[PDB]
Formats: sequence, C-alpha cells, structure tokens
Amino acid sequence: TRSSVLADALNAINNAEKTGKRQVLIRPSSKVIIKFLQVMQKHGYIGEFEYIDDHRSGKIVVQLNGRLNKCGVISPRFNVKIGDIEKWTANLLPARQFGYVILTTSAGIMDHEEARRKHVSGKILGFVY
Amino acid sequence: GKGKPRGLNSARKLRVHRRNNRWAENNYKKRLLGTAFKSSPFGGSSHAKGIVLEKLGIESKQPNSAIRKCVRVQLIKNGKKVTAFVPNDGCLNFVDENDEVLLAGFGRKGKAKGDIPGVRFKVVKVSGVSLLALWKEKKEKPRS
Amino acid sequence: GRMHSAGKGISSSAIPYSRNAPAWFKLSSESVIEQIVKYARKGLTPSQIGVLLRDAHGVTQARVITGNKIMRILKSNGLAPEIPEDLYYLIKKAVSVRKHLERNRKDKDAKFRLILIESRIHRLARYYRTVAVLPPNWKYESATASALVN
Amino acid sequence: VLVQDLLHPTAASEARKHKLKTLVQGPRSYFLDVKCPGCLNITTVFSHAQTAVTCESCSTILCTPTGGKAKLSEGTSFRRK
RNA sequence: GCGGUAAUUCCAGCUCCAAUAGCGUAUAUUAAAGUUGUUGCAGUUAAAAAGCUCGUAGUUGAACUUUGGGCCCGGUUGGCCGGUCGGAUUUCCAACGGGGCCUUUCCUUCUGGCUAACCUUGAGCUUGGCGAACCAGGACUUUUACUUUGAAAAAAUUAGAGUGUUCAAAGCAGGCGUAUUGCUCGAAUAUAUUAGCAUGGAAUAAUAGAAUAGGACGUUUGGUUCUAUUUUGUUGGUUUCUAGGACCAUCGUAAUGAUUAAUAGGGACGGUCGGGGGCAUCAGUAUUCAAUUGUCAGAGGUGAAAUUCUUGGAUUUAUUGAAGACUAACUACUGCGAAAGCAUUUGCCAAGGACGUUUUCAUUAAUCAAGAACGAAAGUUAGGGGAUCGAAGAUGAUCAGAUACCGUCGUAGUCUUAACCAUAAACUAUGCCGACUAGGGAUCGGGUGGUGUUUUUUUAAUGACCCACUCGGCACCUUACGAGAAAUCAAAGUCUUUGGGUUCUGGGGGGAGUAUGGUCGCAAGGCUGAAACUUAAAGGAAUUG
RNA sequence: AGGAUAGUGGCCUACCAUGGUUUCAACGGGUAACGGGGAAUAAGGGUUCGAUUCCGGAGAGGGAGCCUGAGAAACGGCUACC
Ligand SMILES: [Mg+2]
Ligand SMILES: [Mg+2]
Ligand SMILES: [Mg+2]
Ligand SMILES: [Mg+2]
Ligand SMILES: [Mg+2]
Ligand SMILES: [Mg+2]
Ligand SMILES: [Mg+2]
Ligand SMILES: [Mg+2]
Ligand SMILES: [Mg+2]
Ligand SMILES: [Mg+2]
Ligand SMILES: [Mg+2]
Ligand SMILES: [Mg+2]
Ligand SMILES: [Mg+2]
Ligand SMILES: [Mg+2]
Ligand SMILES: [Mg+2]
Ligand SMILES: [Mg+2]
Ligand SMILES: [Mg+2]
Ligand SMILES: [Mg+2]
Ligand SMILES: [Mg+2]
Ligand SMILES: [Mg+2]
Ligand SMILES: [Mg+2]
Ligand SMILES: [Mg+2]
Ligand SMILES: [Mg+2]
Ligand SMILES: [Mg+2]
Ligand SMILES: [Mg+2]
Ligand SMILES: [Mg+2]
Ligand SMILES: [Mg+2]
Ligand SMILES: [Mg+2]
Ligand SMILES: [Mg+2]
Ligand SMILES: [Mg+2]
Ligand SMILES: [Mg+2]
Ligand SMILES: [Mg+2]
Ligand SMILES: [Mg+2]
Ligand SMILES: [Mg+2]
Ligand SMILES: [Mg+2]
Repeated sequence: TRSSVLADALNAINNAEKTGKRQVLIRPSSKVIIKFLQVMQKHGYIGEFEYIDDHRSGKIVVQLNGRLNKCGVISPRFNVKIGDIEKWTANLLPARQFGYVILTTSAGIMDHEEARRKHVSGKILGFVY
Repeated sequence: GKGKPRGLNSARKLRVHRRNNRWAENNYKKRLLGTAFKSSPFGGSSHAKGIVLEKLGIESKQPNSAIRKCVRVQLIKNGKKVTAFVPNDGCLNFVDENDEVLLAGFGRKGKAKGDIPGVRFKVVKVSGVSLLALWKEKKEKPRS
Repeated sequence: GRMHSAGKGISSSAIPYSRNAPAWFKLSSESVIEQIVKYARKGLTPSQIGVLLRDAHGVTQARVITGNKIMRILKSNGLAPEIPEDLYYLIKKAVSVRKHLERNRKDKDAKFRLILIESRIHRLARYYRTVAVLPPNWKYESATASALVN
Repeated sequence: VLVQDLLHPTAASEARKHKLKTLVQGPRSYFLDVKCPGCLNITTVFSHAQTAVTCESCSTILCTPTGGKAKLSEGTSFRRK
C-alpha cells in the first residue's frame, strides 16, 4: 500500500515534467513534501505551489517551469555521515557544479551544500536536478 | 519494487539470500565443498609426480584424424591412475616405461583440452630432465 | 483493497468541510444526547443511531452537533456494550456460517469464507487487546461464541 | 492540455466529477423539509435515507428507501434545505 | 581452428615482433564479472512468478502538535582604501554561517554563598540590586534510534610532511659555523569500521503521557506516619514546639483534559446484481434396451471394404415403458467465483462483490518464512449405480510389417455417497499492494440528472429504451512520449537521469528433478534434493532463401 | 548452607525448586579454521587471503598427575600408562 507520500509526489512531478505539463496535483501533502518543494523553489526548479486545505491531509498544486529534469527519492532514508555526502553526490548527481542531494538533518531539511556549510549530516531523502 | 527488500532493517534477508544464491555459482561451490582436496586426482596441487605404466595412442576427436601419444601414470601420493599427454614431436621416445614423471595440468581448470578426449594433464619432466630441454637437445637423459 | 477479496471499490461517505454546521438546525446538543440515549436503551448500535438521527431527524453528525462521538456518549452514560460492535457482528456471522456448515457439510465455499471471517475476528481482537478495550486472556472460541453474542 | 488551472476549475466540471475526486470532497446529498397532508409538523428527511421514515404525528409513510435517493410518497410536499 | 602433395598455424632456415636479466608454463585467487547484482542482475517467449487463498518469525506502514515576524551582539568571507614597500588594517555597502532577547513561549529547579553583569552615583571610578558566569550538595528526573564534536582505538604496515640512502626501493636521519671551543631544525599529520564513553542538535522514524480522572498546579486547611540537629545543665529515657520526607482527605486555581476522519481498512444499513456455493425438487428431448405394431430384403459401417445383424423378419415406421447420464439451440472478445471451476425449473440455507450513504470504529493496514483450507482430469479404498462413450483386451481391415491411425465389440473407468491422492501448457507461460503517465468507443453491474421515447389508467409511480455523467469490473481499437533483443506492451512504461513496499524463483547445456537420506501417502506417487562425469556451444526473437 | 580456592561463582557437596537455550538459527556436523594487527586486488562498493618478523592464546610424541617456587600442571623438571 501507500508507504512514502514523498515518493508518489516526486513521481507525479517527474511524469508531469516528462510530459511537458506546467502544473501537477500532489496528494496527500506532507510537511516533508512542503519543505522539499521549498528547497526546490529556493533553487529555482519548480516555481510557486499552493496548499489546498481539505480537512483530511491536504493537496498541493505545483506550478512547473521546464528547469527540472529529475526530482527523485532515496528510499530507505539511509543514515549519512559527512563524507558519505560526497560519496552519494558522486553516485547520484550529474555533475559537481549543479544538482542537490537533499537530506533531513537535526537542523532541518536542506541541501548538501547548506549541510556542508552548517557542518551537520543526517538522513538522505532524495535529489533534484 | 524490484523484488529484493529495501528496508533499513532488512539486511539479514539479503545476507542469507546471497548465501543461497552463491551456492548457485560454480567456483564458490567447488571451493567450499572441497572437491579439489576430496577429488581431482591431485590434492588441489599445481603438479604431481607419478610412475609410468603404459604408453597409449589415443585417437583424436573429430573433425581431426591423429594419434596423440599419451601415457598412463600411477600417482605416488594417491595411487590414482591418470592419463597424461606428452607434448612434442617425438618426445614419447624419452618416457620408455617405469619412469618417474612430473605432471601438470594443461590450463583448462580440470577440463579436457582439445581433440584429446579424457586427458587433463601433461608431462613436464622425465627423471628430472625437462622434456623441453630433451627435445631441444640441451641435456640428455640419465642411464637409469 | 478489501483484504479478503480482490475488490477495489470506493464506496464511502464524503463528509463536509464545515465542522460547525448546518445553520438550519433543530434540536440542541442536550436534546440530541437524550435522543441517542433513548435509542440506545432500546438496543440500537451507534451505526443505527446515527442512521436514524440522520434520516428521521436532521443530524448531519453527532460529532459536530455535539462535541463527542456516539460511542463516547454511550460510554459516559453507561450504555457501552461488552464487546465492540464490528467484532460482535463478525462473531454473529461466523456463528451463522458454522451452524450452516453443520447442517451442510459439503459447503467448502462456506468453509473458506468462515476461515476468512475468523482471520478477521482475530485481527480485530488483536487490535482491541493491544489498545485495552478487550482484556488479555480474551480469546474467541465458537463454542462459547454462540452466546458471546448473548 | 499542458496548461490549466487546477485551483479554479469550472463548476460544470466539478459537478460532473465524482464527489471524492473533486478538489475538495463533499456530499452531493441534502435534506428536505417534508409536509404530510394534515398534520403540518414538518419533518426533516435525508435524501438517501435508508429508512422508511414516517412523521411523529402519524405513521403515514414519508419516504421509501432505494439503492440511492429515497422515493418520497405520492402525497407529500418537500423543500430542499 | 591448422594439417588430406602449392600448410601465412606442424619440423626447420631467414627475417620480423613483444617483454627483457628476465621470460614462459601449471595451480589458486583478484579485477574483468552489472556472469552474486546494497550500490547494481534477471524472471511473458532465452534459466527462473509457488496452482489458489488464508496466515505465524520478519520487512514495510496515511496526515496532524512552534510556524512566522522582529530587535540586538559579535565571528568567516569578501570590498574601495593599499593610508605598508607582490604583504595588511580598520570605519563601509553584501553573502555566509552562531548566540541571546521579545512576540500568549518555564527554555526543570530547592537550600546557600562570589551576589553577578548590581535601583547599586560618592562631586565625573563610589559606602548598599535578582544564586551559577565560580562551586557545593539535593527534589527530581519518558525511553530509544540518528547525526555533529571529542576522547579512545599499541607499534609496525597504509596514505602522507620534511630530508642525500650518489638516484631509487629504503632509512629517520641530518644541517650550519671562524670546523680552533661548537650551534641547531627534527623524528610531523591523517585514516583506523562496528560495540562501548562523553558532548551539541533535535528534523526524520519509533515510544509514553490527563478519559469508569486513584490527573496537574498550591499561597490554603485538618490529619496519619517516618527522620531529626541546635539548645534547654550535663550521659541517657520521656516529651512540646520546631525543621524536613512521604501519604490520605477538602477548599481553592485552572479556555480543566479525547487530533483528523486518509479517492487506507473493518463494520452496519439500503435497493440491487450474479451460469458464486450447498441441499432438496422439476422439466427436456436424445441414447440404449424392452414390449406391442406394420411392411419387407437387405441394413450397417468406409476413401473402398470386411468383421457384425438379417424370412427365427434385421434396418425402418408408429405407440408406450424403464434406466442412467447430460443441460443443446438462446451462448456473446457477456457474467459470478481465491483459483480449480460454475449454464434446465422451483424452494430453502447461509455467503459475497460493486454501488449509494452528511452511518459507525478509528490505523485496526500491505506483503508474507513456518503453518493451514480449497485444489480439473486421471488414479486408489469401499458401497451403490452402471444408459452412453470407452486406457486394457478381442477382432475386421490397411500395411513390407501395424498387437497404430480407420471399423465393430468391449471390461476398468466415466455418475454418485463416504474417504484418499494434491498433481497439470493448474497459462495472462506476466506475483500481491499502491501512485502517476495518451487518446477512442462499446459493453456488464450500481447510482445521479434530463419538461427526453414508449407501455399502462390520454395521464400516473414503475418497468424497458435514448442522451449526458459517474464508481467499479471483463475486455477491445489506435499511437508510441516511453520501454523492449525483438516478437510486442497502457503495462512488459514512470529503470545507468539506475531506490514506492513486499514474498518467491534462476545463474551455460547435459547428467537430473536422476541417486541417496528424510517426510507425507493404502498405493500410484508427491515434497525436499546432490555428486561423479561430460560438453562449446544449447537456447530466444527476427531475416532472406 | 557448607566445603574448596588467592579469591567470585554448581567450582564441588547436601537439601529444595524446575528451570535455561532456540527460525533474531539453539544443539549438532564440517573447516584443506589459532585469532587479530594486517596482505593482494580494488573508480566507488566489495571479493579473497592472513602457518609466517608485532600482540594475544595453545602445545612440547599422546594422555594424565605432581614437586619446587612469587610464579609452572614446566616438559632442554620429575612420576606413571600408551
Ligand atoms: Mg525503512
Ligand atoms: Mg567443433
Ligand atoms: Mg492480505
Ligand atoms: Mg483503491
Ligand atoms: Mg599460431
Ligand atoms: Mg616458423
Ligand atoms: Mg567494478
Ligand atoms: Mg544475467
Ligand atoms: Mg521452451
Ligand atoms: Mg522458460
Ligand atoms: Mg500464476
Ligand atoms: Mg513498524
Ligand atoms: Mg547507542
Ligand atoms: Mg474514510
Ligand atoms: Mg447489504
Ligand atoms: Mg444456485
Ligand atoms: Mg420390423
Ligand atoms: Mg438449456
Ligand atoms: Mg449473464
Ligand atoms: Mg508444478
Ligand atoms: Mg507456472
Ligand atoms: Mg499498477
Ligand atoms: Mg453504467
Ligand atoms: Mg466503464
Ligand atoms: Mg466483469
Ligand atoms: Mg553463472
Ligand atoms: Mg545450470
Ligand atoms: Mg557460596
Ligand atoms: Mg548454590
Ligand atoms: Mg588446524
Ligand atoms: Mg596447517
Ligand atoms: Mg606450556
Ligand atoms: Mg616430532
Ligand atoms: Mg608436561
Ligand atoms: Mg628440546
């Protein structure tokens, strides 16, 4: 059954972007989905999005530019140390210049560059580029 | 989900699954069952000394018409009987009988080599004199 | 889903967004509570009480008319049954099927569906035991089940 | 389509859609103020009632249940509420 | 692969090539090998989805609880300036990271001292605020996982800094002076899993709390019990108050205290739906047989025949009767069921899906080793039944033979009751759950709407149809954005841009689903299941012949 | 509870109870198994090896027992059996 809602969200976004659509509807709108999309937004990969408050769990309507090639999820949320960050980024990013591996740290959810700056590590959620 | 479990607490499954599917291999199976030490007329050794009993004119496999000039060898440590091939033009005439030859494999990890059916070994020495050297006339065979 | 079938149906209520409703409204919370207690003293279950308040009176749902649910109201007014209602109905169904199977020994479809029903009973009993509305040492046995109904 | 507003759809489409599959799910059912001949004493009746509802004044009959919407009796007057 | 009287492959000569004081061979191992697959395999057809469902060790598991805004402080990078002769400051626009405070925000405190930063202000450096910033000891104190930092992890080895072994492998040496007396730099640093130790963070993922309140606060108010120093003048025995725990009680204070209701799941209810199941019952012709009946010489079968039946009347006709099986046509890219499977009527028994629902519970869920139910046909045991067809068998042919195909007979079986067996091309050769991604129309079931058509009693409500829509199914047509070795696929897609969850199986072909041992079974056999040995191809999909 | 031990302890004895481990793999079997530090090969992950210069353990042909001593179940020390 449904286990990771983030995975379904990013699969839907990926398929919309592959099909050329400029918007997509996410159900059922978790907090980690919100913060993930906020990271992608701060780096300029999706655009605006809107949380529809049904009284159950939420929906999200995301606007999409064409800047996104793959937003992905890493399940299980592996525990990641400060050099394993580099190992991962090598494995699952296209280049050393762009792309962001995203990891939930005790200092919030962030990208791996911000995690290197703050000098903290955590659990790996996914990636975007 | 590609079959295999991905969960962060599912490592025991992966381990024991690997163990079984490793037994599905060939090299792992031969290494762990100990077939070399238990079978394989040597003892997993590179070479073995043996005593010649008989010379043989083994006929080649097809498509090939030839006779391959082998010998029967009783190994000293095991007592096992073994067929071995004497590689060169005319070198069977240095292996007369009751010689103490050194055998090696041919190179196929226990299989049979070419058009020669059933032989897995070759003669490297007779009385410690190196068939290659005897054939190139660098040394001569002892009297006895 | 349908754990014991391959059905994939979506037949469910779609309750409204308004948690405070519906502005055309009759009876106060006390009137609705005494109606609930009246219907419960004559032996109806929360589902029947809800249906009756819904269709005969205007009561969208007791949780918004009142602040509490029907089973809570009954538990607070002393009308809580000895086992929960879904489990009661499952035990009832299993009893009927076992009786039928004794009268008809070649109904293997009935044997199969009885095994399903019993599996379901045991799952719910597991849940109710680990949330402590049934005690541990609660165990379902057909023999005593026939009167565990009552 | 490749571009559309999923936050402000058309009411036609939302009424065409299934109740759960709308932007915000909600009931398509409703209640009625029903008058029986004689005893005014109006009764509140749900459209999908599941019961043979009858007025408290007398057991006349108000609505017979069906697989969906209830069938209100012949001599009755109803007001969507 | 070469070699069968013109050998670029053997034995030699010449020349040439590769590595070179080293080069080759054998065995083993590593890479190659994404041919072990966590990263990272494959499973429709190439090896491989268990026959189907349920289910216990496990794995996985919907959303939700402090967010946002402000004010300050001081760090790291930068940046004119270079105010120094390619080095740096400080007042500067910004970015990057920390700490503190206020916004409803106790972000554990009890007894004390430094009282600290101090309303403390003496005339512009002075006599006197609030316990951690310094300690003591205490009342206590939700539990983990995770991650940061640190300590710890012998040396050698490893990576690596410096440096004359004449270079280098190494080693830990050495270098510099007036070398007459001496001076001096070193022998670093990093890695070192997991477990344990301390530490900051506190997202992610679990865990607990106040719900028949034996709940929290507390300046209160009795009380019960326990411990007790300083003093009363002393050692001790009684005490009174007094100080300190703990517990109970009643008064008081509290917005006193229960998250949603997942297009997750269970359950109830409603009208339906179905060749779903069990029991009983009804009907239909047909087949075989028998009886009676009429007529008469061929009838049966075949490609052609013969075996076979026939003047004792065969075949055929009519009228009946008995038996047992089966359920035609209607019957469809239609239906129900976990699958196997299920088709005459009627009644009973219980069950189930889908739909509807402003009903109820509330995460109870998904998949699942072990374990269990069901499981076509054949087969086995025992009874019954026994028409038809018919493994065996007998026969007539055909044939070189034909103990096969064809024909005629025909036991077991085919049916049923009570037990066994548990297999199949048990096939969609495609595991289950879940989300998304293209169009089109039809159809089964349910529901909604429409002044729609028709029938009723012109009329109503129905029912049956039409239009539109919707949920859920069996499927189908077109395309390939995509996938694929292709055949082809709306899943076999969202997979080197490789991770949604989970179970099973395979690792070249044979030997081999064999031998052996266990276990089940009356048996037949099933489940589990090798090795020796052998082999360079077996195999898939397509292409032209 | 006692004895024994340098000392804890079923280490041993008396009395008593019926416990303890196990699909999170007990117990049993095999190892061409001393364990580590480490070695080879490794893009990354890993696979294989590690009798062997250091650390720990064990043994002195196999078993067992013991004197002396701070310390040995010692073997270039005794006692017995094979
Ligand atoms: Mg996990
Ligand atoms: Mg060949
Ligand atoms: Mg299930
Ligand atoms: Mg569903
Ligand atoms: Mg050559
Ligand atoms: Mg030559
Ligand atoms: Mg590699
Ligand atoms: Mg493969
Ligand atoms: Mg095949
Ligand atoms: Mg196959
Ligand atoms: Mg299957
Ligand atoms: Mg869990
Ligand atoms: Mg820990
Ligand atoms: Mg719901
Ligand atoms: Mg019903
Ligand atoms: Mg029936
Ligand atoms: Mg006649
Ligand atoms: Mg019929
Ligand atoms: Mg039908
Ligand atoms: Mg099978
Ligand atoms: Mg199969
Ligand atoms: Mg799917
Ligand atoms: Mg329809
Ligand atoms: Mg449809
Ligand atoms: Mg269907
Ligand atoms: Mg292989
Ligand atoms: Mg194979
Ligand atoms: Mg003791
Ligand atoms: Mg004891
Ligand atoms: Mg050993
Ligand atoms: Mg050894
Ligand atoms: Mg010793
Ligand atoms: Mg010796
Ligand atoms: Mg000794
Ligand atoms: Mg000696």
